[PDB]
Amino acid sequence: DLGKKLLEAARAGQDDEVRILMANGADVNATDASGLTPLHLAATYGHLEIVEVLLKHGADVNAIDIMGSTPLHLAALIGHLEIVEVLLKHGADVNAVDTWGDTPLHLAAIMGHLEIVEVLLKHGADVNAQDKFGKTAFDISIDNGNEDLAEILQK
Amino acid sequence: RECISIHVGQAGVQIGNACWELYCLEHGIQPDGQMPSDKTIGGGDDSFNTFFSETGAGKHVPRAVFVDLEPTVIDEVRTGTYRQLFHPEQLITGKEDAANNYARGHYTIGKEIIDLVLDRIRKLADQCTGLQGFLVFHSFGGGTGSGFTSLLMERLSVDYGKKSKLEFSIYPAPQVSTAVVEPYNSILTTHTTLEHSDCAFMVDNEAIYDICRRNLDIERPTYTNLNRLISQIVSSITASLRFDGALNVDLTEFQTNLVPYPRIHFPLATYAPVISAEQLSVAEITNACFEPANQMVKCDPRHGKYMACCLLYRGDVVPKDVNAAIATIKTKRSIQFVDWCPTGFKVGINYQPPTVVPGGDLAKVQRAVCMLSNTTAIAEAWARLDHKFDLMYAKRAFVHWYVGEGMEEGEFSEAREDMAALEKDYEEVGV
Amino acid sequence: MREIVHIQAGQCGNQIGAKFWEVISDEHGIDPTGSYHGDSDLQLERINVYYNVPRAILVDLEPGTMDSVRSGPFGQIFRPDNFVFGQSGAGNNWAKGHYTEGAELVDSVLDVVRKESESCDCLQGFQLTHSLGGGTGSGMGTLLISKIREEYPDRIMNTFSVMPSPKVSDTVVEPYNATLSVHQLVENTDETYSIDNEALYDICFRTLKLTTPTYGDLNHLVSATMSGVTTCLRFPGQLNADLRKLAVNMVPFPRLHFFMPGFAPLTSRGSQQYRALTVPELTQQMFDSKNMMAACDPRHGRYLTVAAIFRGRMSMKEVDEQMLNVQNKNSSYFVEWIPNNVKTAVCDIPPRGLKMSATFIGNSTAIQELFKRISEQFTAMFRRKAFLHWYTGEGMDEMEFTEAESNMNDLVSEYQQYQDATAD
Ligand SMILES: Nc1nc2c(ncn2[C@@H]2O[C@H](COP(=O)(O)OP(=O)(O)OP(=O)(O)O)[C@@H](O)[C@H]2O)c(=O)[nH]1
Ligand SMILES: Nc1nc2c(ncn2[C@@H]2O[C@H](COP(=O)(O)OP(=O)(O)OP(=O)(O)O)[C@@H](O)[C@H]2O)c(=O)[nH]1
Ligand SMILES: [Mg+2]
Ligand SMILES: [Mg+2]
Repeated sequence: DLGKKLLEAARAGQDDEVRILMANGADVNATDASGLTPLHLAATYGHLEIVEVLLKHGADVNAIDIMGSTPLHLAALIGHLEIVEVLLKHGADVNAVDTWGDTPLHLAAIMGHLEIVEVLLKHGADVNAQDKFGKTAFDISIDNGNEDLAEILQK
Repeated sequence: RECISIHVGQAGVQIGNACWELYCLEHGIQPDGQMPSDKTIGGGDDSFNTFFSETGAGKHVPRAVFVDLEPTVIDEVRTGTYRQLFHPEQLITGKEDAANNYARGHYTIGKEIIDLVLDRIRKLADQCTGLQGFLVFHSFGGGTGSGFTSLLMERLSVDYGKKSKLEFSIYPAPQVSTAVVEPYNSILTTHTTLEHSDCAFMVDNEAIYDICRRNLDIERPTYTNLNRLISQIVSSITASLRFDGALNVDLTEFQTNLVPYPRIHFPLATYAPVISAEQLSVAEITNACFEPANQMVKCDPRHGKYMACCLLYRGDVVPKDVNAAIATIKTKRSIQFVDWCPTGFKVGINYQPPTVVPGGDLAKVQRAVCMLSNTTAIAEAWARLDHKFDLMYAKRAFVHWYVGEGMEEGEFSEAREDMAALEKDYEEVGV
Repeated sequence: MREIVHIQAGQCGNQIGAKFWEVISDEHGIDPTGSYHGDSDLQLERINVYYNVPRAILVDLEPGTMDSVRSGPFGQIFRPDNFVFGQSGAGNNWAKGHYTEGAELVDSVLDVVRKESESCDCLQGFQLTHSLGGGTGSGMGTLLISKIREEYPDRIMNTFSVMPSPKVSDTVVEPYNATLSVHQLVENTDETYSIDNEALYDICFRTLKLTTPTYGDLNHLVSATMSGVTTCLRFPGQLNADLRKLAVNMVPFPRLHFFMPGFAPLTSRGSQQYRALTVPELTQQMFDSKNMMAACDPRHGRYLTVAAIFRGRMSMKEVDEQMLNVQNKNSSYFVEWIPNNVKTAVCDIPPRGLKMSATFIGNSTAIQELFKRISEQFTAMFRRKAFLHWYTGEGMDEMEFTEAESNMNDLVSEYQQYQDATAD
């Protein structure tokens, strides 16, 4: 199965092997047991070149897994600025909400990826979006006492 | 005839130091033990020989044992002004202290040194021909002062079943407190010592502190200051034993004169006058005995009943003036006795001028007095401790330290319940 | 209670450990050779507590650390036989330090430990400096703690544990490592000084006005803290003088043994601290969030217990007055059901560069703010299961993450419980 192989290659970062797999007709939008696409995996583990290739070959930029995680959610959480930008450029839903009610802005804020926060904001990130607990990104910056984040959340 | 002093923990040891220095000064005994006045035994039947034994070399040695689960404080004793006063076998130390934990002093650490201590006490008892009993000095709040003292008191009631045991207990105050759990230790030790002690003189550290600030003008009183004052009053109490008086001439007479009720064995001590180094009549000093500011324990005897009252004078004091002063007070203030007590005061006079330690904070005075009174008002002191105990115990705060050191959690409740009953005891008397 | 065995693990543990030894050596008049050139009896009175030569043990799976240590100013004073170094480096993997490479090197360390323990007249216990965000200091550190806890059950276990912040290290697995470590710390240590990198950065950036704080700037604060909190252990005194008396005074409930350290004044490196603080000022800094080495606000919780150490020439009378003042005027911030819960010590010997200073050791319920922060990040990461195969691939199970997460949430809840607790 070339789909499982593409999943492993996108996650491991074997750019060539990804190319070869896609050369034998590998399903770019294949899913694992939890609904993760090669794009989810490449975006999680910081594989920019692989992210770009996938997007240029019919990858759903707004594919969600079983937990409603989009690639943008994951890139924002792990803090891959390059990938966040590339994703947004290919039409990523900046205000996607996963199963926990979190948006990419929530996750970037929580992990203190300030540059990414700024990028998300400039692409129309909803500062008023609340998670399950009713907390927004600004609420997070206040409860955690993060003045740097609270500053950028109001620029 | 003979009395043996046992000093337990830092408080008991350092107060012991002050007491024995004072004793040597009162009896004309030099730091190396020589006494240019006494004759070799002899000559072993003098008054002061109740407290000092005699070497064939003329050396007068304190009938005392110093015990601490840590060497630092006692090491100062064997390396100080009076290093030659004690034989080194009288100074017993371990390595690890009780860490302000009753359970360590009584159970875990204390069991490893109790036999050595009892043995060193046996040697002293062996040098005695008519041992009356023991004077035990210790703190309430210390792990060793609480735990090991209660342990030793139990074992002493076993090995020396038929003899008196008196206490000088240091009651805790926040000004000099070094442990949060001091209320725990105080209640625990009061519980397990109660049936083993015949008479106990509590010294409230806050009372002594206040008297140093007010009457000695000391801004921040140190242990040395407190101990020299405490020493002066211990001296006033034990004087009748060291000088062959007519009142409280033996340890049994203390219980007889002060404790008509075994469980209620905590006389309040009041001392006057305390004067800084910068002359009061018999009437003036006698009146000061009924001023709560001069008490060694903070309480209000106006809100209580008397079971017994002893006045211990020393100095240029005429008996006729004493009785006159008493008749005044007995008919000027409001002194209330229980209906089952004589109501009359017991008077003892020691015609020597009070002694002070050279370089001390106390003025030499022509006459002084220590009143020992059994009043129900001292129950206030217990109430305060019990309040602090109850606040922490309700949350079981710091109880795990005791459980992890050979103590059952139930021993807390049992001890507190005994204290509750002791308060009830005082309540039934003062009504 | 005399000797303490010092252990420093990982990069952070070795940096703040080195700094600790530099600072207390200067305080005790010891030079990089080990010779005493001080001018006070008080300096050598309790020199046997930390010195034999530093009673220190130096550990890292990263061999290069060795060099950075001995290339330090006081790097020559350490016994060469107390260097236990691996050949790889865990690479921010708690499991590799805990189950894999660290488990392989741990016994070598224990041998050095035991060797130091044997020649101790009266061992107090142990003192570990480390970070919780990496693989060695966190993972292998907590292993050592369990191994020592089982070999020496009757000795005190003490740690200086530094908390990861995204403002210092942007490694996303640090909340994992910290949570897994705290799970071990809550169960295996008697007392833990929470040195928050979030707080150290905030203090350097916003108070000390450093635009770009380095590790040297953070460690300046850590060192001043460390000398402050060990003052009562290193100089003759009557309060919190040993590890056990401190713990007995500081820890009312066994799990609640994480301290929020603070001190004043907050100095910069090389700066000219002029016009020293008065006793009342030092006193009031106790409730100042800006002075806390843990990113928590004391005003947001209640103090269970506090230790206050004043250093320098000052009036014990005024210190007594100011400490009473700050307590009764802020009584609701001190838990009613622990009477007289603040203990104060005054040392005549002040730290270097300063004439007077105060150090505060707080057991405050507000420390939950720290754990709440880590947990939130841990939960953010753990729910998406990122990098989990790093840990399971070393032997761990996903259940250990769940158990650790759950336990830390329990700790937070317990702090909350006693914060709301009433004496009534
Ligand atoms: N009056 C007076 N009180 C003292 C003295 N030394 C200690 N204390 C008080 O005694 C209480 C308990 O302290 P310690 O007696 O030193 O404790 P310990 O008996 O040595 O027991 P551990 O040290 O816990 O093993 C504290 O509240 C002190 O205030 C002293 O020399 N004089
Ligand atoms: N305050 C402070 N924190 C440090 C310092 N050095 C490292 N850290 C922190 O420590 C955390 C992880 O680094 P270390 O614990 O030193 O890593 P390690 O223990 O050597 O483990 P490995 O890297 O896997 O070998 C990061 O969050 C850093 O911010 C330091 O010098 N000062
Ligand atoms: Mg002691
Ligand atoms: Mg390292």
